[PDB]
Amino acid sequence: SGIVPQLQNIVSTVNLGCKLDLKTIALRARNAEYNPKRFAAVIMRIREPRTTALIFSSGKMVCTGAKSEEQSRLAARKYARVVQKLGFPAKFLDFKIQNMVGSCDVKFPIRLEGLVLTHQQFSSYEPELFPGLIYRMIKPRIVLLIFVSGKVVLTGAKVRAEIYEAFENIYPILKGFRK
Amino acid sequence: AQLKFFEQLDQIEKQRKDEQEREILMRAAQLRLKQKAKEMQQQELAQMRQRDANLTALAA
Amino acid sequence: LDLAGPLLAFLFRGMFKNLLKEVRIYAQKFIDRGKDFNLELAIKTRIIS
Amino acid sequence: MAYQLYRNTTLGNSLQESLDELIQSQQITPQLALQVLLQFDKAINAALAQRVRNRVNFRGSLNTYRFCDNVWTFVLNDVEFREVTELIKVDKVKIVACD
Amino acid sequence: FIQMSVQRIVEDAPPIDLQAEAQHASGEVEEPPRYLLKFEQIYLSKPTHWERDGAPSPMMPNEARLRNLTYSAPLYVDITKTVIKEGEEQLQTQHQKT
Amino acid sequence: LSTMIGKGTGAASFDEFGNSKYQNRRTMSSSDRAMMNAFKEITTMADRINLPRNIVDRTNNLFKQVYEQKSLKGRANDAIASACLYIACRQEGVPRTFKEICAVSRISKKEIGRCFKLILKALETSVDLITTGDFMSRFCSNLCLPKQVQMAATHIAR
Amino acid sequence: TNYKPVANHQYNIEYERKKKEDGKRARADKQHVLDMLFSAFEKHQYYNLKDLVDITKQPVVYLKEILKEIGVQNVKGIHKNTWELKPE
Amino acid sequence: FGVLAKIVNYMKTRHQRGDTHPLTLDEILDETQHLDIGLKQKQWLMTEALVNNPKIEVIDGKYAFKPKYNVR
Amino acid sequence: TVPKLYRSVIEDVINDVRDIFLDDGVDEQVLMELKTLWENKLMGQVEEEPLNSEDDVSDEEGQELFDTENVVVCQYDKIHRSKNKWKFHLKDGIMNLNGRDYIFSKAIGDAEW
Repeated sequence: SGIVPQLQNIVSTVNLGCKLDLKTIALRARNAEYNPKRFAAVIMRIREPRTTALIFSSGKMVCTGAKSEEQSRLAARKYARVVQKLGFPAKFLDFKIQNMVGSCDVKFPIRLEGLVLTHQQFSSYEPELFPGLIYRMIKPRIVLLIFVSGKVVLTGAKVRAEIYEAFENIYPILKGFRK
Repeated sequence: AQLKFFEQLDQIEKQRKDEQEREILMRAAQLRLKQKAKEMQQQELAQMRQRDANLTALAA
Repeated sequence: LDLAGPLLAFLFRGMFKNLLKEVRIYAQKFIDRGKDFNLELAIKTRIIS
Repeated sequence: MAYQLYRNTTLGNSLQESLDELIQSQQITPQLALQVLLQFDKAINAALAQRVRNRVNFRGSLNTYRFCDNVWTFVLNDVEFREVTELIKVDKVKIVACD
Repeated sequence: FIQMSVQRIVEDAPPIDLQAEAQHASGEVEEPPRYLLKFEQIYLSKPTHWERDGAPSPMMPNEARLRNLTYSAPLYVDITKTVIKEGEEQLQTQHQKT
Repeated sequence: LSTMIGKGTGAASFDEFGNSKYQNRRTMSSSDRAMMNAFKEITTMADRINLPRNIVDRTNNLFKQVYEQKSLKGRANDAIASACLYIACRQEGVPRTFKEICAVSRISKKEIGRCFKLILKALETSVDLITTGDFMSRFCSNLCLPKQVQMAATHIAR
Repeated sequence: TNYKPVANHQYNIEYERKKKEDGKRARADKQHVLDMLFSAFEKHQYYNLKDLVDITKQPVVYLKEILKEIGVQNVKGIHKNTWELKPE
Repeated sequence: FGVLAKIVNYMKTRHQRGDTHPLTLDEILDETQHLDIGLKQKQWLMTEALVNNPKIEVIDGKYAFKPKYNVR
Repeated sequence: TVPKLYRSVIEDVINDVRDIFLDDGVDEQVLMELKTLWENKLMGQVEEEPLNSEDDVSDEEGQELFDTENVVVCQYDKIHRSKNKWKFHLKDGIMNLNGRDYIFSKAIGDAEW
C-alpha cells in the first residue's frame, strides 16, 4: 500500500508489587498531583518521554502518551524509579501494553456512505453523534475511525503488528470507495 | 488574687442575670440551655475545620 | 336537560384535575432531588385526550 | 485552625518574630501567641478579600507543579508579571494556591 | 363549552404549590425552594392531523371518516412558573402555549 | 393470570377502622413491572411529538427484545426506551434527530446515543443512513413554508 | 415551539455542573472520621445512617465499615433499626 | 462526650492488648493526645455518668474489666 | 498604597485580638507592646527488577528546600491545562517579588511545561 500508520499514543500497565501512600507521593514528587475527590489515583507527568502516568495505592500504574513501545517501557521504569526514590520498594512487574493508538492518511477523500452500505456488519456511521465512521475489524480486534478527509485512526491494538495488519486490511476497502 | 476571685464571683452573678433577665424575654415572646445547645453544635464543625489546619501545615 | 356542553365540562373538570395531580407528583420527585423540573415534560398529554 | 496561608510571608514572619520575643520575655503565653496568629489570619483574609480591587496578569513558563489536599505548588521560570500600570520581570517564582 | 367552560375550569383549579422536604438537612430556614405553577389563557388550534412523518396538516372531516381518524383539536395553555429559593429573588418564567 | 378486588358494597367490606378490601391487591413481578413502566414512558414520549401508534408498537417490541437480552441492564430504563424510540423511527423511515428525541425524554443526547449504539449491537441489526430528504417534510411544515419552498429545499439538499 | 430540540435539558446540565464541582466524597483517615463521629454522637444519642453520612462526608462503604467496628445497630420502635454510636 | 466514647474505644483496644491493668484517666488522656484542664473535669462529670451505666466496665479503683465473661 | 493597606490591616488585627485578650484575662498592654515590636521588626535486561540501570533521571530538589526566591501565595478559583499549557484564575492573594510586596484581586496566568 505504501503507507504505514504512525503511533500517536500507547497505554501500558505495570505493577510495582507494593502498596503506596498516595498523599506522601503527592507531597514528595515533582510533577505529581493528587485529588482524591476528583480521582482516586495520582497523576504524574514526565516531559523527556512526554508521558503521563496514573499511580494507585494498590501498586499498579498505567502509563500513557508514549509514541513508542520502548518509550512506554522507559517512561514506566522512570516513574517506578521516582516512586522508589521516594523510599517505597517499587519494582517493575508484569509490564504490558494494554492499548495502542495509531494515525495515518490515505491521501484521498472517502465516501463513508458507500463504505457503510457495503460493510454495514462492521461499520457504524452516525453524523449526529460523531462525524467519523467507526469500523470494527474482526480478524484483528481493531476499531478504526475513518474520516471524509482521509485520516484514519486505529485503536484497540496490543502490538504494532495489529495496527499495521488492520491498516493493510482496510486500505483496499477504502481504495474501493475513493471519492 | 483574692480580688480576682471576687471579680470572678461578680462575673458569675452577671452571667446569671443575663441568662435569667431574658430566660424571660423568650417567655414574653431557657436561654442558657439554648446557648449550651449552640455550643454543642460547633464542636463537630470545629474539629472537621481544625484537622484540615494540621494537614495544610504539613502541605505548606 | 344536560346537553353536550355541560357533560363535556364535567369530564374535562375531572381530567384537568388528574393532569394537575400528575404534574404535582412528577415535579415533586425532581424537587426532592434538587433538579429544576421541566414543565413540558411534567404535563402528560394523553390524559385529557 | 484556619486557612494559614500568609504566615510564611513577610507580614506573618514579622508577627511570629514579635510573638517569639514576647514569649522569651514571658510577657505572653504560647497559647496567646497562637490565638493572635489565628486572629491575624482571619483579619488578613478578610482584608485582602474586601479592600483589594485591582486586576493583574502574568505570563511565563512552568518547570514544576504539585497538588495535594487542595494545595497547588506551581514553580514557574522567567515570569513576566504584566499590569496595566506597571510591568515586573522575575527569573523564577513559586505560586502556592489553596481553596 | 370550548369558549368559556374550558378556560374557567383552567382558572378555577388552584395553583400548584411545591417545595422540597427539608433537603440537605442544613439550617433549613425555609431553605427548600418553593415552586408555584399557575395555568392561564387556554388556546385551541384548528383540527389538525400529524402524519407518520410528524408534519402537521389540517384534517378534513371526510378524511377522518375514511381513515378512521378522530376529529380533535390541539389544546394549549400558558403556564407561569415562579421559583422562590429564599435567595431574596423570585423568578417568574412563563411558558407560552404548552 | 390474576384478578383484583374492589370496594363492593357498604357493609362488612370496611371493618374496624375502614379495612377497605381487606388489603391492597399487590400483583406482579419486576421483570414485567419495569417493562410496563417503560411502555408507559414510551407512549408519553411518542405523544409528546405526535408519533403514530405503529411506531410506538415497534418501539415496544424493540424494548422487549433489548430488555430480555439484558446487555443494557446497567443502563437506566428511560435511556433504553428513548434509544428504542429513535431506532423505531429510523426503521419506519421517518427519522427524528437525537436532539428531537432528547426534547421529549429526560435523558440527554449523549446517553441516548450510547444506548442506541448498545442496542444496535445487542440486536445485531442496522438502520439505514439518514438523508437530507428525511427531515425536509417535518422541518418545512414546522416552519410553515409553502410546498414549493419545501420542494426547492429538498432538491437543493439532495 | 413546544418540545423544541435541545441537546440536554437545562435543569440536568445545572445539576450535573453542581455535582461535578462538588466531586465525590473522599475517604479520610480513620482517626479523623472517628473523632467526627464521636462529636456527632455527643450532639445527642441516636443517628440515622443517611444523615450520619451527610455529617461525616465520607463514602458510605468506608463509613459503614468504621461504624460496624465500634457502633452497633439496634432494632427500635422509633421507626426502624438504626445505628448506635455508643461502642457498648 | 464524643472524646469520651473514643476513650472507651481506646480501652477496648487496651483489652485487645491483653495487658489490661488498673489505670486512671490522666494517662489515657495523655496517650490519646488530650489535655488535663477543667475540660477534663466536665468530661469527668460525663465519665461518672458513664460509671452509672458502664456496661463497658469503668469502675473508680481497680477496674476496666469489661467482659461479663472473661477467662483465657 | 501598600503601606496604607498594611496600617488598615494593623487596625483590623488589633480590633480582632482585643476580644481574645479579654477572654484569656491578659492585660491590654500586651497588644501595644506587640504592635511596637511588630512595626520595628518590619521597618537485553530480561531480569528487569533492578532500576539502577538508569541514573540521573531527576533534577535538583533544592529549589523547594531553599524557597529563597520570590513567592506568591493566593487562592485559586479555576486551573485548566490542555496538553501543553497551564492556565490560572488565581483570585485575591499576595505576592513577594524582590522583597517588595504586591496585592491583587484577579490574577490570570498562562505557562508552558
